[PDB]
Amino acid sequence: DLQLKRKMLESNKLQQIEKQLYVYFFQNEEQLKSIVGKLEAQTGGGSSA
Amino acid sequence: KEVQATVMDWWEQPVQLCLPSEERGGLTLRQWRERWTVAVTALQRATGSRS
Amino acid sequence: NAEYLEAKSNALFLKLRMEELQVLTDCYTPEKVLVHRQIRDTLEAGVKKEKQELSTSRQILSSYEFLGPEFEGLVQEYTRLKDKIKDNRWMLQELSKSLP
Amino acid sequence: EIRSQNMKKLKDKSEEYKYKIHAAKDQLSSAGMEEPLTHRSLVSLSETLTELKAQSM
Repeated sequence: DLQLKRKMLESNKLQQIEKQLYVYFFQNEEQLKSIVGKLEAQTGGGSSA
Repeated sequence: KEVQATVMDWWEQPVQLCLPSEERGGLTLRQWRERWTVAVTALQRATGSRS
Repeated sequence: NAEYLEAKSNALFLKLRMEELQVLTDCYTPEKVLVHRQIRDTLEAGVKKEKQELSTSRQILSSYEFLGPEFEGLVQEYTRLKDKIKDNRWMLQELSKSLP
Repeated sequence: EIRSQNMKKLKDKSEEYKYKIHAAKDQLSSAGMEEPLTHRSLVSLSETLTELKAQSM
């Protein structure tokens, strides 16, 4: 069971960052906005005001 | 059995759901995670990259 | 045979313990430990504030409970009547908006 | 005779495990990890706070 779960964390970088999100939430708000913003900008969405 | 419990705690990290009302940048952690999950899912849809 | 079985049992137990300690080192990095500390402090401050509020409210309720069952009956009646008046007023307001 | 040979291999492996367990206990202590700071201990503490808000309401 341990070998399977370690392998799963080494292959999926996005899941590793997900697991670090709560750390960013309590330490660095700017980083949290940045990390989540970079991932949203990359996704082109034309916001109308 | 105890070692199995420890392995489980390491994988789920339950301490992230312990403060729900705490807002940072006008949003809760859950909201942030949700934003993350939507963004990750949008990226995965664009990047044909069928997960 | 007895010595061999003893050596096998000890080796299996040590493997299991090693693997447990490796998982714990991977889970509690210095950065995370700091966060876990912040979360504790907020939770502990909440537990302390709520324990104090619970103690004050329980002290006031104890003064009314001392006026007997008869008073409680009266309070229940009063409360029932206020609830019916509130319902009737609410019904009258809704009939006036409908005069087309 | 086969078991006696296998017993020697097992004793060597046991000595190897004892060495890795010390090295890991030393790394956890340097990270400032205490028991009340664990997931299990902190969850337990959050569950106690919810229970107390319910009692206060």
